[PDB]
Amino acid sequence: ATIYFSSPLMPHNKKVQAVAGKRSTLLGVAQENGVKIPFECQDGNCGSCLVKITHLDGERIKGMLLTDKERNVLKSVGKLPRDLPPTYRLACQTIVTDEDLLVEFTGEP
Amino acid sequence: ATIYFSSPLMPHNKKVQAVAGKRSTLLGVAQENGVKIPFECQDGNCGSCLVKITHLDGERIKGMLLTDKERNVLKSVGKLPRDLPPTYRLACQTIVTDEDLLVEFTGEP
Ligand code: FES
Ligand code: FES
Ligand SMILES: [Mg+2]
Ligand SMILES: [Mg+2]
Repeated sequence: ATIYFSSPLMPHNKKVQAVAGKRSTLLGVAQENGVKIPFECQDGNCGSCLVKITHLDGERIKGMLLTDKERNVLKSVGKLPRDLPPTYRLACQTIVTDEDLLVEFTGEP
Repeated sequence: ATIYFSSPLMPHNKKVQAVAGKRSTLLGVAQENGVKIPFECQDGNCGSCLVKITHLDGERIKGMLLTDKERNVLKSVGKLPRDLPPTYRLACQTIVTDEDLLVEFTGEP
């Protein structure tokens, strides 16, 4: 999958080729490619990795992808929701698939 | 350049690899890859090819890209305007460069 990372904190977007099937996350791939957001956490509760995801190409994975915790974090920042509109996720919880994506970090802590 | 075409009239987006430097347009590349919008014109006045363009990667070409005619067509549909926000263009007037793009047709005649 090809992922384009964007952030108010990045002067340029970063285009990354990611191998699906190795249990990678959007945040892990970003850091692995030198896209190191300033704040993160180990329990998926901080919300700092919030991203707006735009579908570019490939199959979307039809399935319940949000744990109760991620849903509660998204609700607490006002972002709880075959056409594919932009969707909000915690990047540290978002599993990389074969889908090509535009991934926009919000930049707030 | 990689271009992702999207339209309310397309069930799936279409990812295209385009060679820059051969005086290609977004509409020409789309048709060349089987993305044939239903309506078009030869004088760039019909407005049917209106697209919303999102920057994905690569250098943006800094230069006056809009003729008076395209500006007037864009104004007539309410779409006249190193950070790169989404911009509206006539796809038949938009020259392909090395920039990777998401290109969304509006779908209206
Ligand atoms: S890095 Fe803390 S919620 Fe994702
Ligand atoms: S195809 Fe008519 S203005 Fe572009
Ligand atoms: Mg940026
Ligand atoms: Mg579509």
